[PDB]
Amino acid sequence: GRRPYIL
Amino acid sequence: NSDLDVNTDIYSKVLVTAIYLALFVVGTVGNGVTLFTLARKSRVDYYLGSLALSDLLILLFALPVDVYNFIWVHHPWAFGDAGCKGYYFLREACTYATALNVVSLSVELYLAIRHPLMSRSRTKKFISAIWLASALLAIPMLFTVGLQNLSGDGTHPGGLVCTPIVDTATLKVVIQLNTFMSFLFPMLVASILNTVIARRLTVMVHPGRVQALRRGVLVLRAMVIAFVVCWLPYHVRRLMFVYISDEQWTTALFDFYHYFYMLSNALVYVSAAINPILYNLVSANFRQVFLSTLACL
Repeated sequence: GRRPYIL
Repeated sequence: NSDLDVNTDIYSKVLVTAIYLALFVVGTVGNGVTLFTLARKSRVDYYLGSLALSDLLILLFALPVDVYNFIWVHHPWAFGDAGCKGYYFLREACTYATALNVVSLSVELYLAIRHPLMSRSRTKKFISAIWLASALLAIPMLFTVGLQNLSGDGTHPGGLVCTPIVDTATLKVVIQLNTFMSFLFPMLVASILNTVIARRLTVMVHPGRVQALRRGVLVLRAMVIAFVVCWLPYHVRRLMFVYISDEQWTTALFDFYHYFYMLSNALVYVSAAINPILYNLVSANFRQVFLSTLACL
């Protein structure tokens, strides 16, 4: 549904 | 852009923040005083100083940016493209330098325990070489991360986030590069070396050098196990970030990814703060001069 953008 | 929001509870934010600040003061004071006395003081002192610098860079220039723009405010990123890239570059260069310093210390100790060169000039040259190589291996991050407007229309300034700007494949390549080169391989070598160093110490020990040697062995092994334990959840997360398919990602995995982020980074700072305290726990005169330097403050 949604994916993280912070690495 | 409510799609960029996260639901990490406030108490977790405050807790993790407090931990980050504790590790901040402990690490900065510890490594700062460490560099102070080490400069005021011997072959291993250059490696230890290199480690202290490596930790101080993260504690001073990575910790505030992290506690601000990663756990407290997730969007928008307020440091620009240069800050975005320079941040990750600094982190990578630091972890590489730390790993190489550990392995190098393992080699130095093994040679100092198997036959009981490397002049001051040559040693400093080698440290400079380590730093340069570390900086070189950190280059891909300058081409990996960047700024992207992840808002609905890509126009809202609040959706300006610091995210990897390269595809999944390349991200896999660079993350694998970091994981293999800065963790698995070097800590494997250092673990083998430490393993041999231990038994070599036991066979050598059967006047005052052997005690300092034992001290060095325990300290080194402690640094290795600390490096492995602390940097383990860190590299798992980065692999978790990329290898999981976009369809498999749920809200649970999202929030959990953020809490795992908090934990992993907390341990990362725990390492940088744990470097100097191990030098004090051996009850050497380093602790005496540590209290001596800490007093005049």
